[PDB]
Amino acid sequence: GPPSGKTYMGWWGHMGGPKQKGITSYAVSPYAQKPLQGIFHNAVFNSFRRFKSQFLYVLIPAGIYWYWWKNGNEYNEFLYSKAGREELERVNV
Amino acid sequence: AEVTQLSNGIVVATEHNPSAHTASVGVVFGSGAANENPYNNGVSNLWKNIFLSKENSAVAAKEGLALSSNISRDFQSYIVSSLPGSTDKSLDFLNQSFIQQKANLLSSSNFEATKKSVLKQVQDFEENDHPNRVLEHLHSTAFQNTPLSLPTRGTLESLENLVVADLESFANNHFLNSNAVVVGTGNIKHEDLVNSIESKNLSLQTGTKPVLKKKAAFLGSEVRLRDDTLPKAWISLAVEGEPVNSPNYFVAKLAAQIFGSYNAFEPASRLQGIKLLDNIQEYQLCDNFNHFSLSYKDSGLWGFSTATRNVTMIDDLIHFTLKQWNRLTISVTDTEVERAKSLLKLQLGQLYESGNPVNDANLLGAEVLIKGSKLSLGEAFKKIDAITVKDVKAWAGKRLWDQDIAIAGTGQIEGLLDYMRIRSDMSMMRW
Repeated sequence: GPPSGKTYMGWWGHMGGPKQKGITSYAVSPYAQKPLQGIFHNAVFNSFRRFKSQFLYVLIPAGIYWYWWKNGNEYNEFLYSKAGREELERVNV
Repeated sequence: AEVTQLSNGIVVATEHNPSAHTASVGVVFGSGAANENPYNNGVSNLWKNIFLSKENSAVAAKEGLALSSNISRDFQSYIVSSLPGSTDKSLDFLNQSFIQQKANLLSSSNFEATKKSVLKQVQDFEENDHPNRVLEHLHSTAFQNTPLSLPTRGTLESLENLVVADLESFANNHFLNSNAVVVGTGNIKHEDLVNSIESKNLSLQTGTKPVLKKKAAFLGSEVRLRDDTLPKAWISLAVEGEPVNSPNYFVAKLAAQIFGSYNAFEPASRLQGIKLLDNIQEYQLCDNFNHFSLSYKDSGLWGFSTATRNVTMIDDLIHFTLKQWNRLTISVTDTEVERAKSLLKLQLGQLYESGNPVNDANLLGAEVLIKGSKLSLGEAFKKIDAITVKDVKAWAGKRLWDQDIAIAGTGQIEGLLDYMRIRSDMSMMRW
């Protein structure tokens, strides 16, 4: 076949990753173990640990933009509420 | 020329054969690797080695007789070969230096030298051999948490942590008289039949073997030791065979011998064979086969071991072997079965009747402990011609069809797909 350019991942056998020695893997086959292990304990506990770990990264931006949105909405409401003759004109321009 | 057995305290058996003229007498203890806990592994190895060194040095210097041994899973086949006219001396030495006394043998110096020698031997076995290593790993991964997965050699951590007391404790808990026999394969007739039972020629430690709490089990697993440094590859499938003393030993042996061995670098093997060998030979896929169906008193293993050279083409070799096993359990030609019967006949004839008395003695000991009585090959030939296609169909419908497999290999296995590309394709969805 027509040779192609250099590639960072080979196929099986010549996969290209660093050669290693002494690493041992295992398995127990799907049929010899219960499919649903932990199901609830891991569910609740890991779910709460994960939600605790990254809470602030989603809390802070949401709070900031919610504060902006609330302030903008309230000022817009005040603008067109018995204020179209004394405040609307001086800020529209 | 007929095997004789009895029961007078210690079982004595004899397979007279005036064809050869190398008389052999020894013991076959019904315990070994299977009869011992994981934490103290190489105790049997250490026993065998201390014997095979110092007792050898004693016997050759004193008299003429070369002593061997063997441990497979539950034997200590301390066979002591001799001349036809020199069996009394061999028996006297065996009963004066193996059962008792053990003080002149287990000196600290000899024990320590043998300990370091055993360490070196097991180490270079780990660093050099490969098919035996993957076979041992296959046993260790098929029988997790069971007194059969531990190897017949042991682990360095388990080897180092035992000095004298553990060895003597195992001696006194397994070198009894209840599960120990005497085997006299060679060209002796009845001198061994009467001289074993004498005024004092008897094993010490009367009692019984401590029964194991759990015997055996099975579960699918993998133990791969992927290292690209080694040149070739190594894999070993496995499916749970049939234990000894069952009406399935010979049918399983035939179901294994159908596909047969293969050596890709021999002019007299590529040309012959059956479908998988041709379909492999069209390209270059594999380099060796070994269909083996090993059986033990607790459970047996039907295996398939290869050591290929191509690395990218593992998947195709596995896929073809699996489809051929499915073909075995779906439909077999009558000529295939007849050829298998003939081949297995000649193979048994060679194995059981090899001129070397030690092999026959070890096999006789194994059978007499497990079966309770020797099965002369005449009955085997009589009952082997009755094996028919329906029987093999039925047996493969149980042992093979959608049954958990265990594989374990060291080398460049990386190309091998993990589990669901070698397991869920034993039926090919069209039976």
